[PDB]
Amino acid sequence: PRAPRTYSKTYSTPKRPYESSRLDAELKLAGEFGLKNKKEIYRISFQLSKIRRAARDLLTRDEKDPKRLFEGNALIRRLVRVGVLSEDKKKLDYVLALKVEDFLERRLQTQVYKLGLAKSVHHARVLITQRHIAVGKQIVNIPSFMVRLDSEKHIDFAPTSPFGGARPGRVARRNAARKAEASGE
Amino acid sequence: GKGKPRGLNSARKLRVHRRNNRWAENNYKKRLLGTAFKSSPFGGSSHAKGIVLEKLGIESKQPNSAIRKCVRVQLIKNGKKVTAFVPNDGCLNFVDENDEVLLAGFGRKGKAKGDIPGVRFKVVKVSGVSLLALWKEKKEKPRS
Amino acid sequence: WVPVTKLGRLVKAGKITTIEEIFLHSLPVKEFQIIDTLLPGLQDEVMNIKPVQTRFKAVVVVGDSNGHVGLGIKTAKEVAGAIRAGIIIAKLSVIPIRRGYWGTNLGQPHSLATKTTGKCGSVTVRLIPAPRGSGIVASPAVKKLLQLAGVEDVYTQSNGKTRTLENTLKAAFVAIGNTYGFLTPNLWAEQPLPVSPLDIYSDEASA
RNA sequence: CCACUCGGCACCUUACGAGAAAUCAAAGUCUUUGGGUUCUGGGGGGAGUAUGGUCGCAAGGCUGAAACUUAAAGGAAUUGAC
RNA sequence: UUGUAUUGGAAUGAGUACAAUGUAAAUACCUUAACGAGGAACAAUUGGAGGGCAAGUCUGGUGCCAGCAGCCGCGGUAAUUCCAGCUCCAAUAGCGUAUAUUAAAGUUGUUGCAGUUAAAAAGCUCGUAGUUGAACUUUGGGCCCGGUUGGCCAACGGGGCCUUU
Repeated sequence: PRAPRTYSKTYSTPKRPYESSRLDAELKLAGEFGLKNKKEIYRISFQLSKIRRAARDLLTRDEKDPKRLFEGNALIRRLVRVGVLSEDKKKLDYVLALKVEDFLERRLQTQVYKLGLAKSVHHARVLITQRHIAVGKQIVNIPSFMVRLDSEKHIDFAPTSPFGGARPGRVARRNAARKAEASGE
Repeated sequence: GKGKPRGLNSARKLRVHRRNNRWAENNYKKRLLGTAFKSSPFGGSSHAKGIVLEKLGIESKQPNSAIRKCVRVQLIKNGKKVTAFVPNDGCLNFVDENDEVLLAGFGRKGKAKGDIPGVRFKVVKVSGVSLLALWKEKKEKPRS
Repeated sequence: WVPVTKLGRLVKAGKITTIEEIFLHSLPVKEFQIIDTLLPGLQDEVMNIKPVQTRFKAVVVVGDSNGHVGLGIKTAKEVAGAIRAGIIIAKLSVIPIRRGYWGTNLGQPHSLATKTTGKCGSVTVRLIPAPRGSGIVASPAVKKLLQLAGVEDVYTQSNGKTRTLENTLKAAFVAIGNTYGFLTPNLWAEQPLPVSPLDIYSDEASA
């Protein structure tokens, strides 16, 4: 038969289910950033767990070990590109100090709110899913898209929507017609 | 010290010693002897199906006081005879003799649960419909 | 206040200004107002209350998240009374903690300097230094004590009947106190021995 | 009789220590975990029962289960009802 | 600038569809003319609310019975645990149950357990296999070359020769 398609799971569940202090801290994040699930938080802490594991391993190697230089620099290069790590903190020991809020800050949903365009994180999410926002030329309709530092200059309304310059939408058009029909008595 | 050999060439005695002592672990011994095939009514499966012979009430253990509702069942694949509990009160009206029922374990890995002496299993489905759906009035049961 | 002990008089007069002097000379502390003025940021947490035959037993931890912690246990006939008196006992027991680095010494200590153990009853608690961003890996009761001390990263292991709550807290409290007992090579240098403040200000302290 | 020394059955004093405690010159030198080596245990019953083997004139000895059943059984030390 | 309730325009795909694209021919995805929200009926579930373990001194019923309950337990009118109604909690296009197995388990222990009184040192001694077994033989001192790193010089590595070799 054809070779197998590979796949993997992308989140992990906390091990104590009803810890009151954890439950409160999670709900504050969901309200601040407009998430719908706890799963959306578990996804980010799962990613950060793998990043720390990799860095923590390399730090046991000798300095000037060729592997530590090659893979260490790649890891840092990659986190700076998305703006999770500040260009001042460009050192492997600062990678261990990252926290969940640093990743949430870079989602398309929150960027579209900091720039204007939207007047709340809840208003922002609806605009993205309804195909009004473009990044460069491409329409993007996924809220969790991570905005690279070069892309921020190019977020704007899509050319094929109202707000962006096209014809009015279906409901606006219906109303104008019915009024004209009554006025065109 | 510590009463076990430490020497660098003593590996044979260490592993032989561990093998002898694992037979005191309760669940280890069950696997290696194959107890679940030779005995116990479900021959190692999680569920089994049977025919209802007769309807019973079981007096609860003291200090509790209740007459709890049970049935005698004969398993189709073995012919072994078993007693099962029927959950959810009035649900006993849904079962009658020569009905066919699906049984599950009562959660305690072969021990009896709570007040009920000697009852290890509970009814899940009767005549192909689930008791939970009947109790909540979501489906109907045909007679036969 | 009107201090009654010799040390209290020097503190109220403003001759002694940091608690590090008191630890350095290993002086006894008898008046809780002394801690209350040298260490104002201290805050308290109540760990347990249970009724006993009726009386109430309360377990209280106090600290500031910057290197000082204390523990106290009191039984009293009223819930508010037990907490009140529990805080007084905890303030008197304050001790310092030594904290350090898991690896290279960039930018302020964040973990313990060495492995340490403590024992009380059957229970034993062991603390191990951890790399940055691990957090405190401990059960909820022990986790709170380590937070108020101001530790950021530490692993723990334990043995014995940990379900007896007060034996567990006492064992952990012993373990963090031992951090200053362990001699390490950067402490090998030789120092002149200071003069005690009770000598220098002897006439301020009397009468 | 006095001083010293090797070996032995005990005693008194001492706790860096150990322990759940009673207590301990080892029951110490163990989360700061490694001097060498032999045997035994893994919740309580069923049960030192059944079955096979082997030793004995016999009484019996040595080796030695499972089905099933149950939420405790057990150690040390405090206070003190009618 | 933040809550609680009378009122107004905007935005959109679920779905349907001319067409083109796709394909061996098709279906579907991606694209698109027309149509397609006001209880937006275009109505989110599955388990719980004594403790372990987030969340009710609420209100009606019932009679140790029907029932609940992994465990401790609740119930004999005065039910924080049964049954129903309100309200609240948790995960959420998913949630619950049974059986096996991994972690928790330093309850199988090489790392790393225990054997006076809690389970456990064999009546005693000899003895084969097995495991284990005291100290000692070229050490030190000179002279060149010498690579790497750090700020000529210092540290760390390395080669050659002499000294009875």
